[PDB]
Amino acid sequence: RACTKYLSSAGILLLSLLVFSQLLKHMVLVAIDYWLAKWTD
Amino acid sequence: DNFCVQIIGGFFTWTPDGIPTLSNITIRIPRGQLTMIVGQVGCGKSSLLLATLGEMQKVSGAVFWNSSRGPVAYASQKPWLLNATVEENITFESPFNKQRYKMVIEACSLQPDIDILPHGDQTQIGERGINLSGGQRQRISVARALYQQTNVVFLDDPFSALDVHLSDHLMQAGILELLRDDKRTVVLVTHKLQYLPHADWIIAMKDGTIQREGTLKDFQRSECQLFEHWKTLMNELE
Amino acid sequence: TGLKVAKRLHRSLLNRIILAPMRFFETTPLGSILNRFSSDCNTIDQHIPS
Amino acid sequence: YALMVSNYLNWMVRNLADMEIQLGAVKRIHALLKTEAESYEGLLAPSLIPKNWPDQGKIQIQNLSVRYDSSLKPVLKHVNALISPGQKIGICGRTGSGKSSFSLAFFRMVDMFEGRIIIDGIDIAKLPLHTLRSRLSIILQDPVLFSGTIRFNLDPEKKCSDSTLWEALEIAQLKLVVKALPGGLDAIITEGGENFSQGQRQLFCLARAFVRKTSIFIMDEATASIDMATENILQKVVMTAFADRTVVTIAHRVHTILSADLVMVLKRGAILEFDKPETLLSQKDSVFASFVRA
Ligand SMILES: Nc1ncnc2c1ncn2[C@@H]1O[C@H](COP(=O)(O)OP(=O)(O)OP(=O)(O)O)[C@@H](O)[C@H]1O
Ligand SMILES: Nc1ncnc2c1ncn2[C@@H]1O[C@H](COP(=O)(O)OP(=O)(O)O)[C@@H](O)[C@H]1O
Ligand SMILES: [Mg+2]
Ligand SMILES: [Mg+2]
Repeated sequence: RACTKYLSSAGILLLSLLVFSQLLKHMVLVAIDYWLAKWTD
Repeated sequence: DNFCVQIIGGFFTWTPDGIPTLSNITIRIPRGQLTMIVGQVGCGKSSLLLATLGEMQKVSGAVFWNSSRGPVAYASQKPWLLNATVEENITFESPFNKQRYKMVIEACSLQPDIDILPHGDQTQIGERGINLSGGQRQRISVARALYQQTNVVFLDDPFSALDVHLSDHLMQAGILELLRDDKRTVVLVTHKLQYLPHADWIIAMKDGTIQREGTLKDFQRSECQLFEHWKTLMNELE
Repeated sequence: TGLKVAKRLHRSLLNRIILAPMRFFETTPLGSILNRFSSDCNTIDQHIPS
Repeated sequence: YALMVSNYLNWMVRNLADMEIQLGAVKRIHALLKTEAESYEGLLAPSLIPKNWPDQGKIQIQNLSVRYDSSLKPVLKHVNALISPGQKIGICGRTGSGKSSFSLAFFRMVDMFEGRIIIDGIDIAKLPLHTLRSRLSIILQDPVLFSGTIRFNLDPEKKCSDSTLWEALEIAQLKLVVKALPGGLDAIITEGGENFSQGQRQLFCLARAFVRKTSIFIMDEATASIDMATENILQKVVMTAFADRTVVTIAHRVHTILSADLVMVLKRGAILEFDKPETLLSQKDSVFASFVRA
């Protein structure tokens, strides 16, 4: 509808790429901090 | 003294440092009388009206007010309407006085218009309100000018958007009756020459200067060409 | 994403306004139409992608 | 990561509230985006339309009744008239008699819920709106000017030469005024034409219509803001310059249409009288005679 105009104007590919890339970047940062915790022990 | 406005040698410019749009302006508007400014297109009429009000930069001459100008009831050629209602536009920061309000409504013949619209006399006007006809905008602006208790009324073409009957009734009931009984200075820029017999004073303008300033008996002898030209336009102008 | 939506929404709004009838322009105030180009478009171009 | 919760829980809630406010702006733009559009397609084929479909300017009006919206009072009721090509039609009546909606009916700016306007054998409801509105010229009573040069206001698409623009300005009594300006045709008109008078703005709009050089002119109370002296010479030069063109002149002053071929008197949206002014003024009880006498 009117609230979902931004998602339809962005398109499925660009919006899904944004969400997937942000999620992958933050899980990579979590993995870096976990490996730092394992390294410091 | 016996005059309301007076200009001696007034040179006025719209631009800051340009050619004077008005030159050698010499007017003697009487008080309590009807002064009519007549001329062609772009000949200085609205410019003279705003040069008395101080809205235009003066290069030379003097402007005298014997009314320290004070308020002047002004109806611009383009009608200006506030975002408030019909009643608030006509009253325009004034006490209500319903007996005068009915007379101003009947003089402008705005009574059939307020018998239409979703909330008559209370409908929002202008931006964020209902759109009016151009004649209705003109008559509400003129009703604002006629309603106030101001000694000076300035009207700049109030009959441009109106037909014959509305202009005739506004001329008779509004200008010749409502304004005359208050002994009110009326300065009326018009292109309708049929109302020249109802004028106490006539200021003729031509290319941003005062061509001739006087009564109709003065124009019968001082300016024979312009008098006969007026008679040709409207088919002995007493 | 911000550039793409900012281009497409203004193009669609400008093309849909000029085809709307004059009854719509008389009924709706011009401030309501113009504020979409002024403020809402400014949010979509600048504030939303941040 | 707990310190990041303490820093970012507030930032997440703040950005969520902000994002709701931003989606409000997107919502307003979409609500304006779903507004209905006029039907510019047209039922008639573009090949059926000739290159000059107002070939001579004949106008037939058959049982026309127009309104502005559904469930609204028809501002014209059963209008029926014929206009031979090259004829001058003066339209007169009191304010509110539907005579500006008559002018808007030829451009399909009003809801013609019944009746037809056949121009040169072609119903205009079958035509595209750009096709209909590009071959006809109208002069509104209220002038509308845009910021830019005089050349841009007269010819925004730059489809006409300087001689055509000067002829349009000379007919509209603006040759001396525009020539006195130092730019000439490049003289800047401000927003709304505030550097010109009301009469000069309206003469600029008249010259804006004189550039187009169509076959049917519809002058809807054009000379209302103009003084009588220059209105008479403007009317004379418009009559001489557009002698072969059908002109529908709506009269702010009735004495201007005393030389017209036919006079349409409108009373409350109905054509009460449609005849020559010489026969119309011969009748003592005719309303057009009351317009001329008073
Ligand atoms: N606001 C303005 N800024 C600059 N020039 C102006 C302005 N108003 C008028 N002029 C110019 O000054 C001259 C006088 O215009 P003015 O306002 O006196 O018109 P007017 O006589 O009331 O016109 P009309 O009777 O056609 O409505 C014109 O040549 C016009 O181009
Ligand atoms: N934009 C509009 N929307 C709705 N009704 C309108 C509009 N313009 C005019 N009308 C109606 O048309 C009638 C006047 O017709 P109009 O052609 O304006 O007469 P005139 O030509 O004498 O000004 C009025 O009663 C008014 O209600
Ligand atoms: Mg003026
Ligand atoms: Mg009208």
